[PDB]
This record gives sequence, C-alpha cells and structure tokens, in this order.
Amino acid sequence: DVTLTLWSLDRDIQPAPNLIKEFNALNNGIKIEYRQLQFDDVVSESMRAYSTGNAPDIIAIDNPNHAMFASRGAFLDVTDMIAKSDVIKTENYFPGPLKSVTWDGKYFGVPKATNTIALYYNKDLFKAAGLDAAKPPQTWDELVDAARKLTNPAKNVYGISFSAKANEEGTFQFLPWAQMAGATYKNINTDGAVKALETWKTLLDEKLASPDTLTRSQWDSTATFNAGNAAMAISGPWEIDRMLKDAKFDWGVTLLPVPTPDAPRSSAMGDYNWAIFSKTKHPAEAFKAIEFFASKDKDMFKNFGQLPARSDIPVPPTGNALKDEALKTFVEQLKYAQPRGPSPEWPKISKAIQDAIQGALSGQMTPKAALDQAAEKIKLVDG
Ligand SMILES: OC[C@H]1O[C@H](O[C@H]2[C@H](O)[C@@H](O)[C@@H](O[C@H]3[C@H](O)[C@@H](O)[C@H](O)O[C@@H]3CO)O[C@@H]2CO)[C@H](O)[C@@H](O)[C@@H]1O
Repeated sequence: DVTLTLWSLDRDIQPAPNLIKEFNALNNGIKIEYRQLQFDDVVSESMRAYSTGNAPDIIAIDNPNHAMFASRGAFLDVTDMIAKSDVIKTENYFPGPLKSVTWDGKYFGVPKATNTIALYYNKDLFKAAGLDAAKPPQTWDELVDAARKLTNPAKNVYGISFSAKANEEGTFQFLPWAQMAGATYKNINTDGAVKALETWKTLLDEKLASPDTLTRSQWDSTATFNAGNAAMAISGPWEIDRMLKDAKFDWGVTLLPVPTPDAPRSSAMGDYNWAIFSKTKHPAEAFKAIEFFASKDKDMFKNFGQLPARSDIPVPPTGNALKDEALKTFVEQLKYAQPRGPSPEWPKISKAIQDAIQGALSGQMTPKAALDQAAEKIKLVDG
C-alpha cells in the first residue's frame, strides 16, 4: 500500500476521520493515517512542518489561510488533476469557496465544506420569559433587549453566548456585525462598525454574556447553550449534531439580527479546504483521496451536520424537525456570506481586528479609537 498522512481539526463526530475509515476499507492500494489537530494549531503546526520538511500529504486548512500557503509554494498545483477528474468539477462549487483555493490563475486545493454563523435560541427559555418563541429577535435592539430579559443569574443563565476570542474566532464573529452596519475588513472603522463594537461592549458590560467570551471558542461557548446556561448562541452548522444529543430543550435557529430593518443580512464565509502539500511523494494517490471525500459530500449534512461547498448537491431534509429548521436557516444565511480575503496577509489583518475588539471590550480603548487603529494597520498589511 501507499500510505498517506492527513491532518485536520475534525474530531470523532466530524467528517475527516470517518471519511478516512471508509476510504481505508476500500483496500484500493492506498491507506490514510490521521492526525487530529486543535484550531489554533492548524496554521502553526502546518507551516512548521512544511518549513521542517515533514508536512503531511493532505491538510484541511481554514479557507482564509489558503492564500498564504498557496502564494508561498507550500501547496501542490492541482489544476491538471482537477481537469482530468469527473468527480471534482469546478462547476460544482460555490464561487467563493472555489476562489479561496485559487492563486495566480491556478487551483491549489479543493473546497471541503462551507458555512456561516446564525442565531440559535432556546424556545423554552423564551416562553418562560413571556417572549414569543415564534418571533425571535430581528434587530440588534431586539437582540439586546431579549438578552437582558433572558439573563438570569439565579440559574446561571446568560442571555447570549458568542466568541470574542483573540484569534480568528473573534474576527469571524465580529465581521458579520460590522458588515451588516456597512463596513468591511478594508474599511473597518466606519460609524456602523463602531456601533457594532459598542453593542458587543453592552453584552459584556451588562453581564448578558460570560466574561469568558473574551477567551473562549465558538465551540466551547455553544456547549454552555447546550447545557441551558445561555438562552441564545451565535454559532455555525458544526454545532448541530452535538446540539441534537446534548440540548435538552426545544430550540430554533434564525438569521443574524440586523442593525436596522433596512440593513440586509451579511456574514463571513466559513469552513475549510482540502490541500495537498507541494513535496508529497504521492500526488496522484493524495488526489484520489480528495476525490473520494468529494464523492461523499452528498451525505455530509445527514452524517455530520455540515454543509457542502457545492451548488450541484442542494442539501435534502433529514427528517429531524430541529435539524431541518437549522438547515433552512443556515442555507439562507450562507447566501450572504462574504470572503475573508483573498490575502496571504490574512492573519495580520485579523490580528488588527482582534486587538481592536480586545481593546474596546476591556474598556481600555474606545470603540472608535480601537477600530481607527485597526484600520491604519490594515491599510499597511493589506496593501
Ligand atoms: O473560529 C473561526 C472559525 O470558525 C469556524 O470553525 C469551526 C470549525 O469549522 C469547527 O470544526 C469547530 O472546530 C472545533 C473542533 O471541531 C473541535 O474538535 C475542537 O476541539 O475545537 C475546534 C475549534 O473550536 O468549531 C470552529 C469554531 O470554534 C469556521 O469554520 C472557520 O472558517 C472560522 O475561521
């Protein structure tokens, strides 16, 4: 057998290790060995290994990071193998995810999945508060007022859970708010962005969300929602399968609230891409693995609660009512997602935003001053 290595942050209930077991059962002359990483080490460990000369054959890399690796020669050019494939067809992919694997008019990967965030809410807690569980918040003012009402320290319930962590988590969570208010990462200090950050400050200052929001991932924040300790959660479709097992209450999912009713929804394009490292000894076999993964995209939502990056396979209902309402909301919200980049410098853009968020939420800087500084940094690093 040819033995390949594959690195991903996917855990046991997530696609990669399960796809790998199915691939290995084919006994097709190829075997894959898996390494499970943490979010915060996918880039660092990946780039260390490539620099050291022992990168894996395959990685699942977060879409905003793809351009850095591709621009640096770390990823194999898969343009010609994609052209020969009928399993992997560029026509199948949503434009944004496909663009994220491209660099200099060549393909340097294949999208794995796509996502964005939306608003989960605990319908039982809504009802108990005298709110209308059929009419979740539509505006930021409604969201904040609901969060005030639903904050119940007597039962250690926060009105909302989210993430402002000083890494990609916080940037991915903030950009929708800023974008809905008219800003972009290229123009992050508009008055609307300032209002977004002031609104985050309210959620924390008024103890409507945990102080741990500043240091905790979306995944770990949502676990508190599942446990009944946050009435609402801003997170992605990757929560669904775990939520169905863990949340012991009735829940719904709605579009992200907007700053005023005349503002359209907007968010950041989430999820990962497959890539092959450029010095693989086994390019054909690694590509065949990726083809096998793509051939199973049709079953990703039913098996894992994640969404394919593809227009050719619209996701069918599962038959689970909670899961299917989640699907409907996320499929809609996804249409309004915007890419982070392309930029080989994405981490520096994101750090500027992260620093603004931390500075304002701590009270050390005003939102305006924090974001003005981020915008200055971004002018430099995004040039
Ligand atoms: O943080 C910004 C990124 O948010 C989204 O990433 C998701 C992952 O897609 C998802 O798999 C999940 O990752 C967790 C992983 O499943 C788990 O085993 C582990 O212990 O922690 C991982 C990190 O939490 O959750 C993260 C969000 O926390 C989005 O897909 C990505 O594009 C964003 O950049």
